[PDB]
Amino acid sequence: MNCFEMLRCDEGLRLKIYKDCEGYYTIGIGHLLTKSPSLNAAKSELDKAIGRNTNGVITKDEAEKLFNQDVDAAVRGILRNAKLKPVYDSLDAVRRCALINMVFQMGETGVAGFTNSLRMLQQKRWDEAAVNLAKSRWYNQCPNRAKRVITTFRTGTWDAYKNC
Repeated sequence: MNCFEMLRCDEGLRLKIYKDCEGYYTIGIGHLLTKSPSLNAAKSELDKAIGRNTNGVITKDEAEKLFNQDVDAAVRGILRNAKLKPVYDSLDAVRRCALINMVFQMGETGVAGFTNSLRMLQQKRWDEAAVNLAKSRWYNQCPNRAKRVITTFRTGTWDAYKNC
């Protein structure tokens, strides 16, 4: 399993606009369209992002395209963030995927705010990190997904995605 697979397992795939666990209009494989509460805005965003009049629906390849760009964008923000880069560099392959997962979902600035967890991960205090992450709002809003991501940081295995 790799980072992409991990992501695909958590985000799934939708060809029509829907709202994630965060309550935002999203499409394809975890593609955030807008933080705005208006469908019209998301619709606009969609077309803009696509380059054509989608009228609310996209194609599977279109999704795939957005996804590659979104993953690239997650890796890019980590690498450039002074709070994330060192964490990232210090983790093993599987745990790096969990960090990308968080970034992809919440953004560079969101993750960058989990100061203590970040430190704990970097110091290999896996159980401490886990407890800490579970205290967030993120966990209350997207518990299934968050548990999965958390188990990964705690164990460093793919156990949570084994049935995917």
